[PDB]
Amino acid sequence: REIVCVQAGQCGNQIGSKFWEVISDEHGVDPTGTYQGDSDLQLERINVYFDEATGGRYVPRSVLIDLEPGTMDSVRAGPYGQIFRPDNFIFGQSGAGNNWAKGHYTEGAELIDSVLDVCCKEAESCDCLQGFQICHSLGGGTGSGMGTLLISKLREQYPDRIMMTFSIIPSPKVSDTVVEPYNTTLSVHQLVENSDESMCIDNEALYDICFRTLKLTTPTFGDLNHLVSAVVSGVTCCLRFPGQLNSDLRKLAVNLVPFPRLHFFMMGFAPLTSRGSQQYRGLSVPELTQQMFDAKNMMQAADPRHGRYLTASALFRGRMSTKEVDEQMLNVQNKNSSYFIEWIPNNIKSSVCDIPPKGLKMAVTFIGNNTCIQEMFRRVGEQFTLMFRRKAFLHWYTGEGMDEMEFTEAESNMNDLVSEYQQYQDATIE
Amino acid sequence: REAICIHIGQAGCQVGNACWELFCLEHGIQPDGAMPSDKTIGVEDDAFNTFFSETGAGKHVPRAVFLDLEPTVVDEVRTGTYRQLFHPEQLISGKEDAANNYARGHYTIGKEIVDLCLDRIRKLADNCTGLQGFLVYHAVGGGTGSGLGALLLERLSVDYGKKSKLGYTVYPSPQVSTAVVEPYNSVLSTHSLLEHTDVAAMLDNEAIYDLTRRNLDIERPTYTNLNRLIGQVVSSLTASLRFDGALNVDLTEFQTNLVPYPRIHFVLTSYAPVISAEKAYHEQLSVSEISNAVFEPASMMTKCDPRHGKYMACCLMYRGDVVPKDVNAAVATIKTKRTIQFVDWSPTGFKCGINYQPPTVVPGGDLAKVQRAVCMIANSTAIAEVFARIDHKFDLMYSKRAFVHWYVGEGMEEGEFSEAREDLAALEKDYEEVGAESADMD
Amino acid sequence: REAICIHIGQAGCQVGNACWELFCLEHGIQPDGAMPSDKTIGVEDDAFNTFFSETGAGKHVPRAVFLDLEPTVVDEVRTGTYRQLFHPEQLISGKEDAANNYARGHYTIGKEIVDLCLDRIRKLADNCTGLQGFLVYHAVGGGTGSGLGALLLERLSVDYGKKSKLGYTVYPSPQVSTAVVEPYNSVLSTHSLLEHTDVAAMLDNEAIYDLTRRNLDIERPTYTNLNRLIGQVVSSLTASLRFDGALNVDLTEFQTNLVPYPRIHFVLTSYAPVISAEKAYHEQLSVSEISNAVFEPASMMTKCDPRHGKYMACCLMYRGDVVPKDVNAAVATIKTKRTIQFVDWSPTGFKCGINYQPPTVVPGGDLAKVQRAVCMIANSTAIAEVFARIDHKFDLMYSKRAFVHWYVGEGMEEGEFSEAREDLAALEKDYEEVGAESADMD
Amino acid sequence: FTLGPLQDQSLPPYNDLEDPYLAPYWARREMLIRETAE
Amino acid sequence: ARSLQDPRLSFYCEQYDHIAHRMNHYVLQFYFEDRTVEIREVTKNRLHLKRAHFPHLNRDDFKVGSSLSLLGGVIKLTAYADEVTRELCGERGEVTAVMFGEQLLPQLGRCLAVLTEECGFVALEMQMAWLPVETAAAYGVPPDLVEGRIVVVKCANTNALQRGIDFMARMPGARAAESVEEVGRWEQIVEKAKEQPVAILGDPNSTVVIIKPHALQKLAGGVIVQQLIDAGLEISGISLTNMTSQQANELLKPYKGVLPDFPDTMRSLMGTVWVLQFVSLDEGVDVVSVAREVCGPFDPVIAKELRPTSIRARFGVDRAHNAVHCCDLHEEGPLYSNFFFRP
Amino acid sequence: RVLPCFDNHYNSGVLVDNWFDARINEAHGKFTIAVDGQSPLPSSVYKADYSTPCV
Ligand SMILES: Nc1nc2c(ncn2[C@@H]2O[C@H](COP(=O)(O)OP(=O)(O)OP(=O)(O)O)[C@@H](O)[C@H]2O)c(=O)[nH]1
Ligand SMILES: Nc1nc2c(ncn2[C@@H]2O[C@H](COP(=O)(O)OP(=O)(O)OP(=O)(O)O)[C@@H](O)[C@H]2O)c(=O)[nH]1
Ligand SMILES: Nc1nc2c(ncn2[C@@H]2O[C@H](COP(=O)(O)OP(=O)(O)O)[C@@H](O)[C@H]2O)c(=O)[nH]1
Ligand SMILES: [Mg+2]
Ligand SMILES: [Mg+2]
Repeated sequence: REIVCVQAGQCGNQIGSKFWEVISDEHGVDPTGTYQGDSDLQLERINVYFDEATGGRYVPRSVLIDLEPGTMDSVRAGPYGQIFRPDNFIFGQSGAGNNWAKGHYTEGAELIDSVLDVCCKEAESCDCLQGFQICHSLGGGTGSGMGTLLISKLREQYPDRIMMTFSIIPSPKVSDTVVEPYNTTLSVHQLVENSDESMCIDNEALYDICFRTLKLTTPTFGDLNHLVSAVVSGVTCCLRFPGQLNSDLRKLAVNLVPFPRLHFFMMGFAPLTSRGSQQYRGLSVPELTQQMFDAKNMMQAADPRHGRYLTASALFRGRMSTKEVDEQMLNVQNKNSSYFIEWIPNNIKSSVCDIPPKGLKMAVTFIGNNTCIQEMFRRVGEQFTLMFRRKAFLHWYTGEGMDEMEFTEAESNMNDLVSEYQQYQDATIE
Repeated sequence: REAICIHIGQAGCQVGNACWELFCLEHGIQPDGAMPSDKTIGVEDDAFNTFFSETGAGKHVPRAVFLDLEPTVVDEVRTGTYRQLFHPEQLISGKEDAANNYARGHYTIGKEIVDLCLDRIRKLADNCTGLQGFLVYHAVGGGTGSGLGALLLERLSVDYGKKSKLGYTVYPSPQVSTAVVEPYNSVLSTHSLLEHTDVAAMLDNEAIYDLTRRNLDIERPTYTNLNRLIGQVVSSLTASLRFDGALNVDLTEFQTNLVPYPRIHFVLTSYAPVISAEKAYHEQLSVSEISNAVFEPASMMTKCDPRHGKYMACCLMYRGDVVPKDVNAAVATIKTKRTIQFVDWSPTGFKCGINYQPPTVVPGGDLAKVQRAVCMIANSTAIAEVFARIDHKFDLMYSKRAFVHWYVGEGMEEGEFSEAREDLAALEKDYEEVGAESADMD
Repeated sequence: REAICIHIGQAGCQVGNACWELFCLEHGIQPDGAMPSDKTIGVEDDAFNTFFSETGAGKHVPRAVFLDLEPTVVDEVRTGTYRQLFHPEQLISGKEDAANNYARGHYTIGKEIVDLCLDRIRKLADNCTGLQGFLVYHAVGGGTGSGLGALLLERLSVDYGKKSKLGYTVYPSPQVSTAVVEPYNSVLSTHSLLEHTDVAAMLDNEAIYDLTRRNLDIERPTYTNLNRLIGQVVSSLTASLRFDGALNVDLTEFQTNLVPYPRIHFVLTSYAPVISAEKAYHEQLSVSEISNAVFEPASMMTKCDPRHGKYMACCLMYRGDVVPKDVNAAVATIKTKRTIQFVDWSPTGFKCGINYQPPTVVPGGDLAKVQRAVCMIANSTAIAEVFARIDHKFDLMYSKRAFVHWYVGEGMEEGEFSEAREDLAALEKDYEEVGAESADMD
Repeated sequence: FTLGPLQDQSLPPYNDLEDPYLAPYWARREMLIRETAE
Repeated sequence: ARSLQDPRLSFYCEQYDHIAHRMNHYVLQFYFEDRTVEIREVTKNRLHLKRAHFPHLNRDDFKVGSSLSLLGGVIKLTAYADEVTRELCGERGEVTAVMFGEQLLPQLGRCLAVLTEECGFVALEMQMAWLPVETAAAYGVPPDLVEGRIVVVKCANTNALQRGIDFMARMPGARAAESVEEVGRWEQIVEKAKEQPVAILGDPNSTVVIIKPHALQKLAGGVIVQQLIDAGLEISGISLTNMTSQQANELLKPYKGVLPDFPDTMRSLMGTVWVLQFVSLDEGVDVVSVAREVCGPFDPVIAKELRPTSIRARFGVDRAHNAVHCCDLHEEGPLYSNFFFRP
Repeated sequence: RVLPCFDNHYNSGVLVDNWFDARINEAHGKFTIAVDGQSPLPSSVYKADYSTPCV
């Protein structure tokens, strides 16, 4: 059951470097590629993320795509950069210019065929292929346009597998780019049709995690990308280690998605605590469960108390009792019953894995399907309607070749997604 | 003489590990399949034969199959300590799970794996001379256990016909829960299971957690404890075929005595001397005390209260140092009690069994060592309450087609939901009608 | 079993430093929070549990919060010797002081900080299984101690309800004084303490200075000596919860035995063998001598003369090598004395407790080592004289509105002064009425 | 949104009379007695 | 007083449960300033015995590898639980081992006397071993002592090795360990002998004598052994075992209804005791009669008045404490030997 | 959920704003999820429980 990862654009390549560092550390792979681990439990599932090259070496199943090689030279210069296969770096000669239309129509169609050849070469080598995993930002230029182009092509070529995405979306307060609403709206329109499961992260939530929970004095993008790499590496843990109650990406989708359009989820990771405080509190299932539902540890700006949970999933790593998990999930459902959708008799799925992440006795990652995600899309749609009524910067997109009808279609589709979430929020048994 | 065990999915394989550990330790077979050099001498014996066969060089191999669609649990048994005991052909594993979808197991994925399972069962049945039934262990909450268990029981029922099939089934607990789609899988499994099973024993993890908290002193139990208790129950029921006793009980006698009508085959199970080592030496454990123990609902391994219904038949198996006169005195005292009631059409409500072999003690176990034990399986109308809550949960979820698109996309007609729900409605009405008093006809 | 300590303001935090130093030295916890390496044997005892909790790595952490509006004293705790003992979340500090205004603490600044404090106390109370009361240390002479102490006691009294609240309070001395506005703050504080406390202990700095000059041989005492004496008293009262003994006394027993009517809950405190090493070797210290000592006015830590009133109840705690027959002989001798008088409605005037743990000696301390000690808390009508003198100073200042403009500027109505003065007048009249003989009233 | 104190985190005992998902069962029995009479 | 910071000694201990057939591990604490004991469970940190006073204990009794009697049960001290007890109880617990040869059994009583009451060695392990030649060579017995019975003693005193060398020089014939590995091998020898001892079984002309603990506390065991040997008996068998109350009851059941102080006599056999078995090489000597004549009347005052030279007139203090227990019939020899020496 | 909006001119050592956290962070160093190091991974439940039973 092998996963193929795709990292696109600056954010994707930067998050990918830390993800592959975390994965290489847990399996004891040196930056030269040599296995140096100390237990057979590490070797027996190495195939899941690494292919074996001759005389000991392992190579990571990842495709790197970008329109300007600056980021690729930075990742090749990094401490683990050597592990990546040289033929897997694909780059052009001019930037996306923060424009969705360039990334989707002009340089996208020029490079996309070489990316499809690399993705097919990587997919057909697996004995059994599991879903793809993609990291990119929706606010950028090549990430949104070329990522969604490639997602559409892979969904045409492999419609029976799973499609999973991790995506960065613009903060309502911390904008980095003026034309963010257009790129975000077009990308969300593409994702809601093509994707099977989509996770959303706000940089503001990672800053609030660092300042309030970790009390870091001077955080850097390396810390934010480490938190993201930790949560990304945690969801797949039951695929690649033994446990008392195994779980899988398809089983997560079956328990989390009630209706096919409702596939947007919130993320959280529980054992976060400052270096000064850690000597004062031991790990236990109640402490992890209490932090896991605290909105302070949830990675989007929308708050759960303004919505309702349709479904949720918790994956536990470590040697621990199943009774405490079952009774904790029952207690949280019974005391806060108003925040759970009443026409589903049990909203939480649990899973237990024997091997915790290195240096922690136990850990849990949380995936949540909550209607409060509608608030982010509404904010993006308001800013889009303010900009679109006046054709504020539209000549760039029209000069690349886009018809105005795509903007009205993408706006209508996002408005219908917000309406469908709002209808399920206010649904009743009657 | 012989019995074949079929283990399906995760719960069935993990319960199988505890069962085969116990059967090895009780007979004395080492984990590598042999016996000590001094255990061969003595009187000529074969009691292991019900569960093991010898090649002639003295290795033992067991009459079981382990079935799973994901490799992890079977790879764990293959790499564990009992590697040399099982034949590698016996451990069958697919590539990918049924993802909590009954439809994926039954229509799409189990159809490829089912023919290997039937070929292995055929290879076992050809090496027997007194096969007396199939024992099946599975959970109805998951996708592959429900779908492949139903498909395989249908094929076995066509090929072997009249041979008996007794099931140990883990049903969804009434408030502890593990997955969202449990009602759909349990209803669709139960529809197929109604036609193709002779007796079905129901277990709930919430009851075994309650029993481990009250009687044993364990604050944080895990599945190995529950699986060891289930293994003890299976050892108690199958002891009647393997050891001497005053009143033996063949596997056909359970089916003959417990099932009054062909659809009324779901039975409750309980076990008496669940006690810790520190408590066991301050108290006597006489026949009447454990007989009184088996009837309190705090002793049961299924979450139902029998005071809200009527018993139709009870089968009591005693193993160890017991004398028939004490069993008769105990049963007469139970019959005197006012909180125990039998349906008026079943005046002679009891079947007894008495075996001389006391229960075995497992090195890492939590039960004390005791000279006698009693185990009961009984048929009661209270079980109708278990189906009603699953049916209500199905109705709540199905009113909005909450997840149906997965099942219809993976190959199932929408009509199958309505058929299964109507069959379970008829089963509820059967349990309502059978419990109606025959008195006051004039 | 458990008790939570709340320290407010400067006197309360500084007395807390001495208290936690003593409790650490009595149990054997090192300032870093771990038992000594040459004394860790693998197993230990639960006596620390009243004041400490373990994480699991064996570090100890205490059940206390330190609350102040000025940072300096808490920053001294954060930078001092016990930095590693306290959890950093427990040390709460504001930006600016209450400037000797009860109004500023209650209305303007404490309203912002109080909710974080309540969240911390809630987080402590959730990690307990037998909480049996709150201990509060504060002074009523200062602004933040009065205002924030009142606001916090009101909120605790609404949220926790029946749980007991025991206060140790430093009141303004009869001629030693530190600030001009002390009478106003003490009257308005006392109004809040009347409704929301179960027992209130009274302290005067002039009495502890007199006791340290006369009994100990210290010519120039300072606050560290007084704080060590207060710590000894608290250790004596809480010893009944922590160590084995002949006659234990739970914190609920104090309120039932010491409080006759719901308003009559202000108690005097005294301690017997405060003695230096040079005097200690010239004298034996039998039970009867220290029992006679606690009733002499030279032993009290509050400046009042009990010869001007009548006792209602006494609670005598003996710790160390004492035998019950000697306690009975001593108490029988006290009852004979003519200068000790009890109200005629209280015939059984005494409560006794006997604990085996002798009082601890602190390395830099000035007390000698002794085999036994007794501590007394008693309810007496003489305390009415303490309130009357504060009320007289209030009347002198309020006749000319000497400083009222500060209080009205910070948010308070002038009417609140008259209400508090009338409440203290009613408390004085209650102590006059309760002490009237029934023989004269018939 | 509160998880409550630690001492109240345990398993509640099952009482099928107060189970919300079995009320139609009891209503059905209460109707069934008169149905049998008629 | 009853303070919690008072000085103490801590050990890990073992005690076999004859009811559950299970071994239990505890932690024992002894406050030597006032003679009180507390016991706690290692497994679940549970209190077993509250702090209580025992007047028959002393500081010299608590040594590593020793055994004590507590409320009729035997408890074994094999550990050090903290560093303070390692500092306090060290320097007086060094272990040495002494072996004895065939030619010096007829003077074994004086050997034990010089070992205990003059060289200062207090010791609780003493057994007789017969080994084949290959096993004896492997374990490392002296070559000149092969082909004969050997008595190994596990002693304990300050500066054990040098004092053992001095004991070697003082009296000839004995051998002592010169290194730690020799000590370890000889401990293995005594344990293996404990697994299967050597004695004559089924001989009607035999006698077994037990020496009471209060006699041993006065350092009189060697003199008693020598006096028994002098009367015309040959030693065959030696042991040092701790017997519980149930064993004492099973050994003394026929006396139920004869002795006027039976429960007090039962209590006198708790602790460390020596076991002696005597046979005669001449068929004209009845061992029971001579043993009983030497032992004397069981009442110490009557013994002092009538038989002033007897053992009980020499070392008895009361009827319950008469310093010896010996067989009184002509058939009890095989039964006592089977009880005390059959594995 | 709000972000800090205060500019701290001074260094750790002056008791203003976040001196405690600054001291701890400069004491330890980089940020990792792992707390302890060089500890072997525990075995699975099946391997730990179902071992070779005593004869
Ligand atoms: N008593 C007991 N229950 C178990 C055990 N393993 C799983 N279960 C329960 O059975 C249900 C899960 O069924 P699974 O066996 O995991 O389902 P499956 O057969 O693997 O089906 P797929 O997930 O599609 O592969 C849950 O209610 C678990 O609590 C076990 O070892 N003992
Ligand atoms: N015994 C004793 N008395 C003290 C101590 N510190 C202050 N006092 C007395 O308490 C009164 C002053 O109260 P403070 O604690 O300073 O008032 P505060 O709580 O700081 O209130 P603010 O001034 O508004 O911050 C005076 O009578 C002081 O003599 C101390 O450490 N020990
Ligand atoms: N969390 C995170 N965000 C990043 C990182 N690098 C860039 N971003 C954000 O992503 C957006 C810029 O998108 P970019 O990757 O440059 O788009 P591209 O030009 O199409 O590759 C801005 O909001 C940046 O703040 C990173 O390493 N981590
Ligand atoms: Mg499965
Ligand atoms: Mg102040």
